[PDB]
Amino acid sequence: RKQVSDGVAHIHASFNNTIVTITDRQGNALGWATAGGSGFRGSRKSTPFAAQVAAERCADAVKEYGIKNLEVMVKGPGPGRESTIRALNAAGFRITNITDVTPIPHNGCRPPKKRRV
Amino acid sequence: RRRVIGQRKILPDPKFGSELLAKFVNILMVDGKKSTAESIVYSALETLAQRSGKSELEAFEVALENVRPTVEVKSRRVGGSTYQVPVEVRPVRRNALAMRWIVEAARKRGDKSMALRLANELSDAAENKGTAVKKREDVHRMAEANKAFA
Amino acid sequence: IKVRENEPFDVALRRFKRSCEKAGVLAEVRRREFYEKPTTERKRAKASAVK
RNA sequence: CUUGAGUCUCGUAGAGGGGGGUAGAAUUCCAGGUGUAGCGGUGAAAUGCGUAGAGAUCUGGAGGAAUACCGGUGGCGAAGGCGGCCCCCUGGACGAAGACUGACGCUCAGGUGCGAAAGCGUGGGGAGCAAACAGGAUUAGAUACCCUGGUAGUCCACGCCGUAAACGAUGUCGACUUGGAGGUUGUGCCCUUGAGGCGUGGCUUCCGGAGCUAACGCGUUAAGUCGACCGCCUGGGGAGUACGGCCGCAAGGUUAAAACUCAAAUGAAUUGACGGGGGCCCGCACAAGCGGUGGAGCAUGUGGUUUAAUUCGAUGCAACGCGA
Ligand SMILES: [Mg+2]
Ligand SMILES: [Mg+2]
Ligand SMILES: [Mg+2]
Ligand SMILES: [Mg+2]
Ligand SMILES: [Mg+2]
Ligand SMILES: [Mg+2]
Ligand SMILES: [Mg+2]
Ligand SMILES: [Mg+2]
Ligand SMILES: [Mg+2]
Repeated sequence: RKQVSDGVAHIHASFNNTIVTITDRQGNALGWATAGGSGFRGSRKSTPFAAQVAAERCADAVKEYGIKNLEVMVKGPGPGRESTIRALNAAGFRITNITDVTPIPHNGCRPPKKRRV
Repeated sequence: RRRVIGQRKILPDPKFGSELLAKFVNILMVDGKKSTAESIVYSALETLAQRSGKSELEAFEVALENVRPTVEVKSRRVGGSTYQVPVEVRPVRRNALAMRWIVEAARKRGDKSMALRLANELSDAAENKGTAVKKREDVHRMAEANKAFA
Repeated sequence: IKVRENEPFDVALRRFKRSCEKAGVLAEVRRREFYEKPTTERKRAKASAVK
């Protein structure tokens, strides 16, 4: 019941899952979505056409205000960097600026050895 | 394997003369006793009169409408495991496939006799009933219902 | 990476920044590092680029 | 005496070294705001974290490690190795007009010094990562690979240890010997009118001729043709082990056998077989369907079991309604 009018939307695009939260201008949570919470779980998610149905779920929780326009914050790789923005363009929302906020360091921390099969 | 020719031109119904109904009787046929097939379906096909009362002709196609799918699965030996990538179904098999469900499920109906056990199914087809109509959604719940892979 | 356009439309322009960073220098990190594995495979893949 | 070697001058490029600063991205953590039932992870899962409010998101703060892009088939160094920007102290390499010294050189057992990483001692530091260790999973088992955590350690100082597939598996120095394309850096010259064009030095890639080579291949940066000095090898196993010496805080290092045992151990290349290697193919091989077998009663054969005998044979696809 605040009517933020316009607020950026963060798209935490990951591999094992993807989640988009339609925060406000300053950066306050107004409504978040989630593939894991979008019916199918396990790992069936991930896929782009699976995240789209997730972020689209926001237009059902963050619609209580009246977002007439909004930007997009895509972070991290994975099947949900495009899908999300698309579903949002159809949901009825607008757009003000697309950008990738993926954490790309300068050889700072030393990543995990991991995987070796 | 690599062979690429054409389809087997089937002989039309023993009366209405229609390939659509032709392969229909064949799919229904058994033990090469094609005769019985005709005398078993050609009857129930017209017995619709008692079930309606008019030029029972399009009823067949209309009944198949409620049994015409447009999406199926297809496991693929990829990504180490086995995919499922569902895909639609061309017309060539749409009409065909349906006919199977209409018959291959009209036999387990357990009614008076195959001759009639089949007739009723047609009425249940357009009116949604029996596994015949079931198989549709029970199949659609995969394709278009799991596009995550499609 | 900074998009912005007048006349609402979901054209793209997005894959334009997708040529300098993006999912590349990302997966580059993802798993472990490299150390000797790179200085080597980086100097062998170079051989490839000849013909 | 001057061409070897060296000095002087003036330039050039460089992640060469030692010290001290400093910047930006990211991670983690602490605090607070928004917001709400998931997050994280895998092939799946589970451990784990979440309603004591996570994850996400945003604001502020603390701290440590490493410096995307440039980055290259690149550069510097004796080797090991050396990447952000800035300053201070410092080494070597190269070019050019030249000027100077005058064989002052090459190599070098012993000797001295430098040495990746791991490790060791004292004291600091500690974000991420991660031997050990602990859970979860996989599996016949799984003291592993995978997942959730995580200590030493990785970082700093100072001292020690001296090893590596410390590799070009190719000692240093010098002179000769067809060529082609390229990289990087200096210099001379050319309507320098230009990106530019022609030479002449340094270092360096790839192809390759003669020749060399057991072959692979090396080929002016030689494994070609020669000269000077040094290190080293003499069948495989036993064994870089034992013993002794020396070194070390300790790991352990260095030097280095015998007994006995085998008739080989080995190098490259060839033919093929195979690969849970790659490319391209065909077969009812699969996929698409039609009907079966597997259950049932009976037939038939076989292995069993039995029998005085249950005659002999046939036994993965190629054995069993087979010799019959
Ligand atoms: Mg681990
Ligand atoms: Mg050098
Ligand atoms: Mg060390
Ligand atoms: Mg220590
Ligand atoms: Mg050559
Ligand atoms: Mg060999
Ligand atoms: Mg055939
Ligand atoms: Mg089959
Ligand atoms: Mg079957």
